[PDB]
Amino acid sequence: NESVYSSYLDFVKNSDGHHNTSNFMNLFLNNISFWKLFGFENINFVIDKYFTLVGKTNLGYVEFICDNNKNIDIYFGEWKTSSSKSTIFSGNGRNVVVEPIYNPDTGEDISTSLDFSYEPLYGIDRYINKVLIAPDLYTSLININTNYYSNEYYPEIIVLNPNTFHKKVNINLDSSSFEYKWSTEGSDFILVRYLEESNKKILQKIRIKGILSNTQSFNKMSIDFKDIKKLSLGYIMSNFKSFNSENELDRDHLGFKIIDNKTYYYDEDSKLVKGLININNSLFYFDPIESNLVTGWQTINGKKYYFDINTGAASTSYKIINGKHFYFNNNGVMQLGVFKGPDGFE
Amino acid sequence: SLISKEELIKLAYSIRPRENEYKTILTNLDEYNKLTTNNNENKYLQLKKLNESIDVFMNKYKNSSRNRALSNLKKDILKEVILIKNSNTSPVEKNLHFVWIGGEVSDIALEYIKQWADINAEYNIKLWYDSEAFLVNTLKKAIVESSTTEALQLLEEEIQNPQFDNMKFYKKRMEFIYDRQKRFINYYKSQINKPTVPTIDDIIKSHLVSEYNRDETLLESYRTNSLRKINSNHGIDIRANSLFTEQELLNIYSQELLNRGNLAAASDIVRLLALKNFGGVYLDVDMLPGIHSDLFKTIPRPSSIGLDRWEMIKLEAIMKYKKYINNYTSENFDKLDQQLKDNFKLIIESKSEKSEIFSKLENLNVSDLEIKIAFALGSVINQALISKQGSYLTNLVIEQVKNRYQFLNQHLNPAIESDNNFTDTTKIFHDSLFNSATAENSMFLTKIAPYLQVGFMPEARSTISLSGPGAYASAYYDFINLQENTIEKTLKASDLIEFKFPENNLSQLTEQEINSLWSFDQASAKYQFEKYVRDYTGGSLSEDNGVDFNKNTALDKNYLLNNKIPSNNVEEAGSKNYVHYIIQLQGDDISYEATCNLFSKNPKNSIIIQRNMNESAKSYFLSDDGESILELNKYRIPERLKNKEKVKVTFIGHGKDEFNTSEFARLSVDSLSNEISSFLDTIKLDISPKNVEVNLLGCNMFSYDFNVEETYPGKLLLSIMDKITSTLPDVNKDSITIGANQYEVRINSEGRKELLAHSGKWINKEEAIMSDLSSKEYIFFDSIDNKLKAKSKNIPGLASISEDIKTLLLDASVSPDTKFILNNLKLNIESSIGDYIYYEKLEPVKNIIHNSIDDLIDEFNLLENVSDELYELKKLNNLDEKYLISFEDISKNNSTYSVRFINKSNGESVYVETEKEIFSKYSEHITKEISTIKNSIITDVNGNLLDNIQLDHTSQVNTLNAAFFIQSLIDYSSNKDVLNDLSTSVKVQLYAQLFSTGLNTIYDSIQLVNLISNAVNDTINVLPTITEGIPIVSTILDGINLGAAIKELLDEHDPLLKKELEAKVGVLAINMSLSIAATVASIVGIGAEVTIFLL
Ligand SMILES: [Zn+2]
Repeated sequence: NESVYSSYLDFVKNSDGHHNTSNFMNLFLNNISFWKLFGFENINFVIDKYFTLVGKTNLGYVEFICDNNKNIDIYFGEWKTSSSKSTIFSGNGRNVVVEPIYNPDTGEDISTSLDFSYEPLYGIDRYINKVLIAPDLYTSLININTNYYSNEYYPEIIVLNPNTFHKKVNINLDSSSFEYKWSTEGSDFILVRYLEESNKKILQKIRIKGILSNTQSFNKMSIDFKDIKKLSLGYIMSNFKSFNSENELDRDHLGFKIIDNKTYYYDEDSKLVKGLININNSLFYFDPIESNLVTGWQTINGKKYYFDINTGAASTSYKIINGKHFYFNNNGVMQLGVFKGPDGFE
Repeated sequence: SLISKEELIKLAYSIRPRENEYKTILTNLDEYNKLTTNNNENKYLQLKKLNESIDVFMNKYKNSSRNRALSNLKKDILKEVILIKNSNTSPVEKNLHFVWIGGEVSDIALEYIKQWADINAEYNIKLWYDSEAFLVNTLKKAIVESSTTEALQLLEEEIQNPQFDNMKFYKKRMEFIYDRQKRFINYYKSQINKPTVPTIDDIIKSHLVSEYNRDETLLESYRTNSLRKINSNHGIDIRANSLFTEQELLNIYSQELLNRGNLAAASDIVRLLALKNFGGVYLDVDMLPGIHSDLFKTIPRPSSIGLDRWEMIKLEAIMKYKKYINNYTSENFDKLDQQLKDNFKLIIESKSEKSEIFSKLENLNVSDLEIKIAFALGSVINQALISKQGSYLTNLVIEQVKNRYQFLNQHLNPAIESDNNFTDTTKIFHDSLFNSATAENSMFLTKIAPYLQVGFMPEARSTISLSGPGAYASAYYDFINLQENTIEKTLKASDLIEFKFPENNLSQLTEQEINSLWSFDQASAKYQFEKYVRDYTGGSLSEDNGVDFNKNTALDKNYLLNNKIPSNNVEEAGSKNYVHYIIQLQGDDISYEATCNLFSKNPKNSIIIQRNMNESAKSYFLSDDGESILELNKYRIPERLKNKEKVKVTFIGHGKDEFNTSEFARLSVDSLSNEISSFLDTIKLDISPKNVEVNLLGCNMFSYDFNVEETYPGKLLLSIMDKITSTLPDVNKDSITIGANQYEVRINSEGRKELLAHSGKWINKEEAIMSDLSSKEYIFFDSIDNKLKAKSKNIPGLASISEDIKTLLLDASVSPDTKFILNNLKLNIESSIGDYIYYEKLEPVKNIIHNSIDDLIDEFNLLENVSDELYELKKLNNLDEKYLISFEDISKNNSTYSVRFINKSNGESVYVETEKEIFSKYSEHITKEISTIKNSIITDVNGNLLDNIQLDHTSQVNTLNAAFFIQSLIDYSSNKDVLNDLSTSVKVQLYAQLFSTGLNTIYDSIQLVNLISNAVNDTINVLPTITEGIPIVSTILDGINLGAAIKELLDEHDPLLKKELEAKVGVLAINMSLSIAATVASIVGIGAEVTIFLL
């Protein structure tokens, strides 16, 4: 329900990347004390292939499903803000498509506004790929509530080019203008707001798709900041500082990449995986910041894991580290006590 | 052809009462529907009134439910204005228009016109000229020569410097042109208010004799010779003819005829006036009659020669074997293989006389509402126009030219009337222009800002925006969209093809056209200034004149590690996934230092294979995470750069001091191609990248924007593509880009960019830095078009250069000449940035995220299309709405499709006949998507359609694509949908294929009516969702989604649902109800009582 899902989102965010493998749900069940459902504490809960967790939000719901690799990711999600409906699937990547809500019984007047905020993306922001805003031909104003600093990941917001009858379409960002820089890749505009809010390196990207294709679209969008308003794209390009937007990590891959000297994994959606995830029947950890493989000792939420120097996989049994001896269970967690390695019970 | 007044009230239904703007729309639509095809101009104006009726209604009522339908009607209008102008097919007025305003007709131009005259003898030749415009060219040449001498003597102490920016010289020379032109216009104004009126030639004669040391008899002889030549070559006068009717057109024509000397814009305006007054076809002298398509039907195509240069070969061979045009220099044809030349000989000598060696079409089917225009680089070019007498679209072109010149004059006359220096009047003009700036016409004012500089200073191109192709493109946008006076709105190439000049009638790729395609840019300006300083004083005065020596200095690795890397300040901030073979080809210190600095930019991902000495080339890279230089063999890599995806070759050398230089680093295109082939063979054993890039760097190596196939980078790329695509695998032809820098730019400790001039050291020519960085694009082969396109420049980089110009102009320690030079450079930079948006030259992202978005748009477009022809099929043969189409069963039956429609009230099936095969393709795609959805649902219990959840991504994306397609079809609403109900048809098909057997086997009409009623009634959610918003737990057992079915079985207690859950799925649900428990307890008690009896 709303309260339990809010607590679950707090647990997911407070985790140190342990948020997508199947063992994560066992950790959550321990946290929520699901063993009290039966009465005894030694219950081993099995998170199987088709495990589904549906969490209700004050606006809508998000359904996560477990994969063939025993990984939990968003299978579906839908939330409505009385003016904009946001829907995420798994076949279109993990993309939140935000579209104006098509009111039935079209005899009534059709709204022109289309708002977006990072509030519903709390906790699940680590599963989202990108935000695709898809204004229809009736959309005239787009409100981008960028003032939400209590998240960890800010997906790129893609504003699809509207084939509309409106002379101008207003993109109103609830933020200042000195924070934003701009860039272009191909025929897309890019606005990047980088700021330091409570010692957080917050970086929010808003690209407009195909907006540089023709002057019909270039002169159609008007940017509205909180301090300066009615700015055209040419005004942004001539007055705002410009940066270079192309990066190697934003390409499309399906496996392991060795970019520079850091290894990344692109899942089925051709997006970087983050945290402790199961790959090829093995457990790997990717930094919840840089999304790169880390090898050695990693303290995930207080539990120590060891990841191989060479292959990066997690140790899942008796292991020898620098001559010393350590024991890990099948989940990769370091263990304390007397356990049987090949030499005996150490 | 538009929809009637009816069927729209059924479309634009809204809670608001019918407004008077909606009534105006309806009246305009019905008044258009009742009209005659005659007088297409008024047939056009009715549509051009209805369109703005709709636009006013939409703009006034933005939150209006009607605006949906009327937006689709406007789109229909957009597809109906094309139908109009397609009715008329009257033959064009048999006149060929040629224009030579000012000066005398060149014998080359006359020989070019001779082909049109002889071959197209049906059309008469009209070489337009003026009675009193013959000495304008002489005046322009005199003023530019005198100003060149004045500027050279003014900067005499400075031009001796090998590293001197010629833009300062061009600034002084333009100051002198503006002074002389102001003198001439003052003289013209003084001598024009005289008794009777002198001819313009008379004022020019007086001015040239009095100031420019000219003789009246020479001018008179030139005048009469030009008059005789033009008249003998079908000359038609303008002043002695009814061509200058409107005074505004005369003012704007004399604006460039004598005020500026810009006879190009004079041609652009007199051609429109000629095509409006009379009819016919206008052709620039450079154009030639087309060839027959089947004359060269064979395929001598080399596949190593550009498609445009293939047409150049065709024309060059045609006029070299059978000499038609004198001095047709065969510098391009006479280098191919001998067998190809022999084949061309056979083809040319196997044909009949000139009437069949060149095509000639009298079937020019145009309308009075239309003009035709040639195409170049995917954009309009007014090098060839077809229009009847007083064409309405031509009149739109004149109106666009008039509006553009109205704006230019409104903002320029206040600046030029006040007697001021060139710099001061340009400052005033720019201030007025940018104070009157608007979002709509920002690029227009950017383009027309150097209006006073067009034709005399580099990179000044305003004729393209006032009277050139920009005006025609704006007029085409006005015509298609029924707008008026649009300035920068552009038309997509798909909608621009209908106005194209017949491709068979034009041979655009002509020697004179190619010669004139060389724009006056920084590249050409460099050699023009070099020619000026060669004709003045003496000496080469070249950059390579400075101690260009052939030493063989090896790499001073200590110098690289102690002065180059430590002092590096350039930040890449890009991808850095590349191996950078810095193959320096010349041993002089000019290249050596550039090599060392470019290594210092990124020492780790870069290697030096300096070729100063032949048989010692070795990769001088950096040690792994160290401070040492490791030296492998030629073109070898540290073997840590194995996963690099890009190879950035940066050949360093000195190109030849010629415009469009043919030799770089003393090696021509073929020798450098062989060197790159050896490079590729050597690196094939080390690296197999994905994107190869050559970055030729050196003096006289520009990135030309026109005639790319004639350039050194263009020819180099055209050479090394087989070697790239064979030796290096996984490198398709379009991933090879070649650029051409001219200066090596570094960032010093103070943050000021400096260039390695040929005089040594690092001079800080800031204008040269920003011009060089601005003027560089990457030529790349386009396999989809077999042409050498140019990659989009770094628009953020160009804006960074513009911002640097802004801040540095803000500084007060800069010369006024440098101030205005940098202002002009910023103007050019922002004009290029605007051009990449105006010309549709920016490619989409093309990734997984965008492909799904783009594929959805393509699906929607095809959906709208199919709805359109199905509306067409439901208009004819009656059958309008209430006869839902059955896409499931479509029969080709011998190239005449028989499709079935199904009535709503009764299962009436009619197999109407259509010829279009698009219905079959769309039906096939719909059936495929419905089959995918059906396979995603392994079973249905009591019509509940238990989803079969797939955890693999491929099945998930397939199911989602099918669901998006079917749901988009189901929820479809459109202007055509009310009379079509395609959405209802697809919904019925989906319901039939899912809840029952396929629609192919539902011929039984009695239950078909029930199927129609039920399918329309309920909504089927085919989107992938585990829970359809129900707040319940989800039980997915090894694939089958059962939570909803179990919940509804345990709530409603449907006996059927229980039966199919037990049978099809194998699910038993325990009813914990107290009533069932009581019944079972009573059952067991009764059984115990009766069984124990023994009777
Ligand atoms: Zn040189």
